[PDB]
Amino acid sequence: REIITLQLGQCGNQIGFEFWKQLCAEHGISPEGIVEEFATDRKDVFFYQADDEHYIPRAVLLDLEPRVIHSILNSPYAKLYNPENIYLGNNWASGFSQGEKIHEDIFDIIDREADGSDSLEGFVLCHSIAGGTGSGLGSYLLERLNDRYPKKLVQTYSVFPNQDEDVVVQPYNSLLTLKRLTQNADCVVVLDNTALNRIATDRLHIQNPSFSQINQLVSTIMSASTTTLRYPGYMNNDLIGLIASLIPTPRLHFLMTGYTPLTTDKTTVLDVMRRLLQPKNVMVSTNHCYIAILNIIQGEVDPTQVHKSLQRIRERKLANFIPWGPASIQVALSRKSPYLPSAHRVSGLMMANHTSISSLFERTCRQYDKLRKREAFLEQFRKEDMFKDNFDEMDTSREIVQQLIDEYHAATRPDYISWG
Amino acid sequence: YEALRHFLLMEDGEFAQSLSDLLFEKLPGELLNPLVLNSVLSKALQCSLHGDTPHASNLSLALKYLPEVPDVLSCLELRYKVDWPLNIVITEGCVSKYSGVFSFLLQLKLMMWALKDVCFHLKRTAMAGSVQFRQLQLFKHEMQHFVKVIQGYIANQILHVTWCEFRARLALEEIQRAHAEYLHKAVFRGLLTEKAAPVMNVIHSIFSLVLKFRSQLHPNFALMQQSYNTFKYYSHFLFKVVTKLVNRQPHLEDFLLRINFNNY
Repeated sequence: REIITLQLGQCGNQIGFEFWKQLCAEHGISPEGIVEEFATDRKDVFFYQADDEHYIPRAVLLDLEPRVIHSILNSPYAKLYNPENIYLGNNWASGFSQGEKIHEDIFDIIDREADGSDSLEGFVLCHSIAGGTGSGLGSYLLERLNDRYPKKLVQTYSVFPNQDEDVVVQPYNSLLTLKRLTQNADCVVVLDNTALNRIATDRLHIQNPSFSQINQLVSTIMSASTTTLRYPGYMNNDLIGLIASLIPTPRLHFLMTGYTPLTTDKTTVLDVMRRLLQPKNVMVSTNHCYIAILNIIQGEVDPTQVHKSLQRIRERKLANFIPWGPASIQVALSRKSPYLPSAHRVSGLMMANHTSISSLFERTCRQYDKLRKREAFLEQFRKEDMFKDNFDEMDTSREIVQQLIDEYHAATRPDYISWG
Repeated sequence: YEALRHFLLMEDGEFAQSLSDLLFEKLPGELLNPLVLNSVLSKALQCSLHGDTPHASNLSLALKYLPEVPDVLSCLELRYKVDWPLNIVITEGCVSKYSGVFSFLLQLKLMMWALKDVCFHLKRTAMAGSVQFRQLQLFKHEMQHFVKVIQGYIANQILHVTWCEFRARLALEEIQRAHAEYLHKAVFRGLLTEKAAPVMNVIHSIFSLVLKFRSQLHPNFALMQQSYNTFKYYSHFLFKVVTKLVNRQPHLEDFLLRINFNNY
């Protein structure tokens, strides 16, 4: 149904602005809010239908100590949204405490938007893990949202902070945030900073301006993830029906994404399926094996070729995953959007549950434990101090993420009747 | 054709996804007056921004039989009518088979409704972790994959490959013959044919068992484990019965794709 977006963190507000700009360009919308002259397709999930058919984006921007919001302010696209949903230290506990005291008015804004919406389906989160101000306050808001609304869905888009080092206290912050994400979120879309950075340095020749490109990448991914809802077909035109297949168990809810063209500015679907199963098209980094794989295709498709392609790729066994049970690949189809020039119009997406990200989490589990053992890297922050004088919440999150890694490695085994 | 298709093979999304969910709250003593069943389709059309057509007129939702109201059987027709000079091309015999396959697809939507129900009933019980919780949710994910593979078989055959043809098959008698051939292939790929009737016999068992799993709501965990084992046995037997009919079908081959991709 109707989904409200929340955006917080500097990179999160960047990709939210880019996402809304991308959808305004994608649909028949002017940057004033007015419907375009040449506008069939649904805008009834993320866009409020206002008085002059003004598709006002259903978005709530949360920030504290604004810097980039001023750059949002002086824009022609500052008249598309902001019906006054904008509300004005780099520690987790700092942002937690600051969000604690102003929980009421921002929750009042959320309830205001819930009253403004006729229906409700979910709150999708734009998040940056260990982004400083975004950390802690984002976990706090996630806990509040799970508390107040036990009937709605929570989706999280976030990047995982790895740049091969910087901040000595960020693994603690990301560990607490991951503990909150495991318990207080329903489904998590995971992203890696170094992987997207490497792809940006790969297909292009940039080294510094990675933000401006990665915004485009995440915007394309997120819009692709929502295209079958935005452009109505009839397979999984609800969020919940899509998410139900992707989550095999409530302990594994992290989703790996790709994108079939690394650059798209006339191959068949058979080729790009083979491309997508190659890991260079995969944008998120014993044997690691998928549990369940889904793919979504949008382009110029012949309907017989997808069947024979599934036959041939099934027989070729390019799906290097061994499950513990009956779970298999799932196909889906979406519409190519108008008004956008696309060479090689076939474009696909993948949503798969893969165990390999455990190793990435294990990297942080190694790092944090190392800095815990030497104990010269907690640095004695005061917000961390009165929030927890004994710092046993870090031990609690360490316990949870250990259980999580064990659940991962039990899922790697060909039986999940045994647990980890 | 591409108008009637949206209603009778459900190519209009969040019309089916709004019709079915509302219909299944009732199931009865209700759904007998033509004031709620005639308005729930009008409620389903506005959630998809489709309508204001001469195809929206002559949409008649009706039951062929009154309910005697687990029961996994129901009847429901959706009928569309045309006037004299187009009555000769689109008849009352073709639309009867259209209403036949529409009930089948709606009953398929009942599956993804019931498993969604149990997902929500588990969501309200989802705090503290225990073994019964994880071993219980695997039943839901397990059946969800199976309904997704039978739904994907339908989603490819009656919905993609038979729709590529009948877009240049028309290029006066020839139109009637092309229309009848398109519909005949639709009922052919639906496995409602008497050659593929033993496969359809297996379908009712799965349908009844997941409706049973909906009825059960840890008060009686072992009952649910027993039903799960019978479900797994029936799915195991389906793999043999579809394999046997390869010796004695190009449309069934895709079925062998979906039920057989990795783990015998």
